[PDB]
Amino acid sequence: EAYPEKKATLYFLVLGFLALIVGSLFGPFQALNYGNVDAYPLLKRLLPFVQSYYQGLTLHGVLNAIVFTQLFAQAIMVYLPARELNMRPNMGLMWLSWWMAFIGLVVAALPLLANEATVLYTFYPPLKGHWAFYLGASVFVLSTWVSIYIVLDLWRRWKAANPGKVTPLVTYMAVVFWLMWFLASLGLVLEAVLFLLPWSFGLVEGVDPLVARTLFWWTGHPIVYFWLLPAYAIIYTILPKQAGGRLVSDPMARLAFLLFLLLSTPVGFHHQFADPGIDPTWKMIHSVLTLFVAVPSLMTAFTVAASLEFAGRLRGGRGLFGWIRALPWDNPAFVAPVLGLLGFIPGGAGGIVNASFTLDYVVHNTAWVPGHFHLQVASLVTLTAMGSLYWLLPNLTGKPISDAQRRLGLAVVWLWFLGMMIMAVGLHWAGLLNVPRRAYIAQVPDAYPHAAVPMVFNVLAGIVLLVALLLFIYGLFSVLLSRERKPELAEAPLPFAEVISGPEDRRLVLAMDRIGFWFAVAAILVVLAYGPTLVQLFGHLNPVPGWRLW
Amino acid sequence: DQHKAHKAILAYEKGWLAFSLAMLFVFIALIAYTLATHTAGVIPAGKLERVDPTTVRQEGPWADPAQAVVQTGPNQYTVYVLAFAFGYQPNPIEVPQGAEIVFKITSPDVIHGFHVEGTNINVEVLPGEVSTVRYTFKRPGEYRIICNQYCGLGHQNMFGTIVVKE
Amino acid sequence: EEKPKGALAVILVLTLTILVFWLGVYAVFFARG
Ligand code: HAS
Ligand code: HEM
Ligand code: CUA
Ligand SMILES: [Cu+2]
Ligand SMILES: [Xe]
Ligand SMILES: [Xe]
Ligand SMILES: [Xe]
Ligand SMILES: [Xe]
Ligand SMILES: [Xe]
Ligand SMILES: [Xe]
Ligand SMILES: [Xe]
Repeated sequence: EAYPEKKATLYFLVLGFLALIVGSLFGPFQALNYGNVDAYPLLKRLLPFVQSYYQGLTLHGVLNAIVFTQLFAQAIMVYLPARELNMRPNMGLMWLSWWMAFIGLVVAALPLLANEATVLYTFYPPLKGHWAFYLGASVFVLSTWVSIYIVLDLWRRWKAANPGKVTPLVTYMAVVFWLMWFLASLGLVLEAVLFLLPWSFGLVEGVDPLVARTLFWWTGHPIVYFWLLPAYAIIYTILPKQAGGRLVSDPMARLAFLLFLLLSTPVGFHHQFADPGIDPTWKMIHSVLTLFVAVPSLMTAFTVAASLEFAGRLRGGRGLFGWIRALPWDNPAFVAPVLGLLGFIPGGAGGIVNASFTLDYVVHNTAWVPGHFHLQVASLVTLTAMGSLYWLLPNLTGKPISDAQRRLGLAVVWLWFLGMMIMAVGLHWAGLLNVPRRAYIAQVPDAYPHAAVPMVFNVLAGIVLLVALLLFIYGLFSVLLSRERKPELAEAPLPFAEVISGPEDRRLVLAMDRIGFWFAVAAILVVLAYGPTLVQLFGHLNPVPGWRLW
Repeated sequence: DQHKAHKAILAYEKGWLAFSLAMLFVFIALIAYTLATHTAGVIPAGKLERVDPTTVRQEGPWADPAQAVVQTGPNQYTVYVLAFAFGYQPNPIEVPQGAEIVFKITSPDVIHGFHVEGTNINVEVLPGEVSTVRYTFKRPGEYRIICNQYCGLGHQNMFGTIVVKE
Repeated sequence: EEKPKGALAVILVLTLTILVFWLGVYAVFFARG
C-alpha cells in the first residue's frame, strides 16, 4: 500500500542472494581444485546430480557472474533513483522485470542442472548446449530492457514536473547507467537472436565461431561495468553518509558515470587479443580505449578516498593513518564495501596489465584471470551487496538488526575479504607459472610441480571462504526467518549522503546533463569501433557444426 | 573545514587526472615498443584464412602429420599444427633453434588454446580459422603446450610437445 | 579543511601497485620474448 516498489525490489534481492548462495557452493570445491586437492567425490555425496567439474563451473559462473549481479543491479539502480525522486515506478512494468527474470532463469536452469548445457558462462560455439539454456538466458537478459524503460520513464516524468531543473544525483547516475547497458546489451542480443537460437532449434546447423565471440565480447566487457556501477552508486551516494561524512564533489561523480556511458562498450577486443582474424591495428585501438575507461575508476579512487578521509577527520582523524581508525569499523554496512575497495586496488592493477595488448599473452587464459576478477566482482561488487543489506534490508521490510547479527556481519565480511586475498596470491602466482584456467587440474596432480607453493594458498583460501560462506547463509536465513516487523524505520529514508556545492557546481553539471547528446556520442563510438570489423566478418561468414563433449 | 575542501579538492583532482593521463601514455609508448621489435610476432595475423574443419585431416596440410614441418624460406619453417579433441598433431613438433618458426593452427571440433610454456605464444585456435603466429626459439630443449580454453571433458589432459633441435 | 594527506597516500599506493604489476609483467614478457 505505502510503497509497492519495495516488494519487487526486495524479491529481486532475495532471488539474487539465492543464486549467489547456490553458485558459490561450487567455489570452495574449485578453489581446492587449484590447490591440487580433489574435493569432488565429496561433492558427489552432497549432490549426486553434479556430473563433472565443469558442470559446477558453469553453474558457479551463471548464477554468480550473470544472475546475482544483474538482479542486484536491477534492484539498486531502479529502486534508488525512484525513492530519490519520490515518484512511483510503473509497477505493471516493474513486475514485468522480475517475472521475466524468474521464469527465464527456470527455463535456462533445468538443462544445466540436468547436465545438458555444460558449456560454461561464456558458451563459445561450436560448444552446443541445450536449447532451453540459450532461450532462458536470452529472456533473463531481456528483463533489463523492461528495467531500462522503467527508469527512463521516471526520468521523462520528473523532467515534466520540474522544467529546467538539474537531474537529482542518483537519478542521473541510473539514467546513463541503463542507457549504456542498452547500447551494450545488443552484442549478445544480436548473437542470441541471429546465431544461437536458430542454430540451437535446428534452423541452421553451424555457427561462425569468430563473430559468435566478437558479438559476445561486445557485451562481455560493459556487462562487468553493469555489475560494478550499482556498487559505485552506493559507494558514492550512501557510503560517505555511512562513514559519518560527506561527498566531496557532485561533478566528479557525475563525470565518472558519464565517462562510463561513453567508454564502457567500444573496448571489447581486449578479450580477443589472441583471437585469429582481427587486424592488430583495431586491437591497439581497443587497447588504448580500455586504458581510457580505466580513468573513471582512478577518479573514483580519489573522490571516495577524500570523502572517507574528510569523514575520519570529523570523527577525530589524527595524523596520516589517523583518519582511518576514525571510520566506523563496527558498522558492517560500512566495513564491507571498504574492504572490497582495498581489494579493488590490486584487481584494478591486474586489469591494466591485461589491457596492454602484447602483455596479455603473458596471462591470457591462465589462472591469473580468475585471480584478477575475483578481486573485482567476487570482492568489491559482492561485499558491497552483502553490506547493502545491513542498511537496505531494514528499509524494505521494517525489520531491525540486533547486536550478534551485526557482529556476525563483521566476522562474515572480514573472512570473506581475507579469503579472496589469499586466493588472489594463489591464482595470480599459479597463472604466471603457466597454470591454465577452466581446468580440473586436481585430477592430474603431478602435472604442475612448480606451483606447489601457491597451491597451498588456494587450499588455505578454500577452507577459509567455505567457513565464510556457511556463516553467511546462517546470517541471511535468520533475518528472513524472524517476524519482528518494526515499521517505523520502514518509512525512515535511505542513508543518502550530503554533498558539497560551490560556485562552479553548475557549468559542468549542466554540460553533463545533456544526456541525449552523449547517448548519440555513445552510439557513434560503438559504430566507429565495432563497425568496420563486424562488417568485415559478416562478409566472410564460416559456420561450423555443433559439438557436445560432456 | 568543508567549504575550504572544494577549492582544494578540484585542484588535486585535476592534478591527479593529469598525472594519470601521462602514466597511461608511458604505457602506450612501451606497448608500442614491443609492437615494433621482433617480439610482436606472437600477435595473430589479421587477414582471415578460412578452412573446412570436417574435411581438414583429409584435404589440406593438416592431413599428413609427417608433412607438418615444411621449410618455407632460407631460415624459416612453417609448422601445420592441429588442435583436436584432447591432443595436438604432430606430437612432438621438431623445429630448429635460431629459425623463424611460423605456426599455422586450426581445429576440427571445438575452440582450444595453444599455450607454449616459457614463450609468449598464446593463441586461440578456432574451428574454420587458421591462427598464424611467429616465434624464434632461442634456446634448445623440450617445450610443452598446454590448452588454455575449455574444450570439453578431456580438457585438463590436453597437452602437446615441441622439441627444438640443437 | 587543509590538504588531503590521506587520500594522496591512498592513490600513491594505487599508483605504486599499478606500476609493480605493469613493470613486473613487462619484465616477464621480455624473458619469454
Ligand atoms: C566487476 C567486474 C570487473 C571489473 C570492475 C573489471 C575491471 C577491469 N578489467 Fe576485467 N579484464 C580486463 C580489463 C579490465 C580493466 C582495464 C578494468 C578496469 O576497469 C580496472 C580499473 C581499476 C582501477 C584503476 C582501480 C582503482 C581503485 C579504486 C577505485 C579503489 C580506491 C580505494 C579506496 C578509495 C579505498 C581506500 C580506503 C582506505 C580506508 C585507505 C581484461 C583485459 O583488458 C581482461 C581479459 C584478460 C584475459 O585475457 O583473459 C579482463 C577479464 C575479466 C573477466 C574474465 C571474463 C572471462 O571469463 O573471459 C571478468 C569476469 C572481468 C570483470 C571485471 N573487470 N574482467
Ligand atoms: C566462495 C568463494 C569463491 C571461491 C572460492 C571461488 C573460486 C573460483 C575459482 C578458483 C574459479 C576458477 C576455476 C577455473 O577457472 O577452473 C572460479 C570461477 C569463477 N567465479 Fe568464483 N569463487 C568464489 C565466489 C565467486 C562469486 C561470489 C562470484 C560472482 C561474483 C564468482 C564468479 C566467478 C566467475 C565469473 C568465474 C569464471 C567461470 C568461468 O571461467 O567460466 N566467484 N571461482
Ligand atoms: Cu583443448 Cu582445452
Ligand atoms: Cu573487458
Ligand atoms: Xe544467450
Ligand atoms: Xe548465461
Ligand atoms: Xe540464466
Ligand atoms: Xe540477450
Ligand atoms: Xe556477455
Ligand atoms: Xe563476461
Ligand atoms: Xe553473457
